[PDB]
Order: sequence, then C-alpha cells, then structure tokens
Amino acid sequence: GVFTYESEFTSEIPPPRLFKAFVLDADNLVPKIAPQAIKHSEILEGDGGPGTIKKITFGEGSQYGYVKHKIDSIDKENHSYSYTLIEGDALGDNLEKISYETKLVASPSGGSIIKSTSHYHTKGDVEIKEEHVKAGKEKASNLFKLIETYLKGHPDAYN
Repeated sequence: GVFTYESEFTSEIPPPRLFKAFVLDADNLVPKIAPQAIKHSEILEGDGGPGTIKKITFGEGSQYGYVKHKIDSIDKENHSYSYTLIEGDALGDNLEKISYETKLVASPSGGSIIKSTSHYHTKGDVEIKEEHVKAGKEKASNLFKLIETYLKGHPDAYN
C-alpha cells in the first residue's frame, strides 16, 4: 500500500517534550496546531493507548466532515509512534488506509526533527498525484511548524 509520504520539520525543543505532545497528549496538541481547520479528537474506539480511534472533527466550513486515526503503537523507550488513518475526508474514496509511523530525531545543530513516514494503501485504481503529496507535506509540516513554536513558545507546552 504505497504512495509514501516521508515528512520532516525542526522545532526548538528536545525529543522528550515533543513526544508527549505528538503521541500521548496529541488530541490536546492537535487543535492547538491544526487550528486552521481542526476542532476535536475521539475515543470512538479505545482505552486511550493503541486501539483508540481518534476521530477528529473539522470546522463549520463543511470542507471535510471528519478524519479517523487509530493508534497502533505507543513506545517512548523505542522512541517511535505508529498510528493508522482509516476513515473520513483523507480517505475520500481515493484511499483504502494510511499507515503512519513517527520519530522525533535530534538535529545535529539545533532542537528535534519532528518526522513521520507514511504508506498509502490507495483505493481501486486511484493513484495519488505528487502535487497532492507536496501540498500534503506543506499542510503536515505546517502543523509540525505550529507546534515547533507552540512547544517552544508556550514551553510549559506539554510540561
């Protein structure tokens, strides 16, 4: 199930703080750093860890409805975080599912690289255009920028 989106962006914060924000409190982080379009996030499935199907309401503009995430692994000590995206506008009858896995890496001169790689199981004979991949990385790294400065600039941020 590939098209593949690798996406990377730096903040001025260490990996431990960023991983609380990107993995464990991520439903509280997400509308603080996707506020251009996103509202809330659901235990629709879950007991809060892997299995929790975090389903994410978009704003009153009707452009998306919802998007549905599923945490698939949460491991601070291995320092990566795996989640599926399974339903809503971002599957759009374009897409059958998307695996994500994130790592929050150490930049050689600065803070941490907020990094995700993700694999697009595409629907029927839909193939995803690179011009959507590109804008996709520009949305997705903009939320990784928003939290750059949020995790830094309200740095009690997931304190």
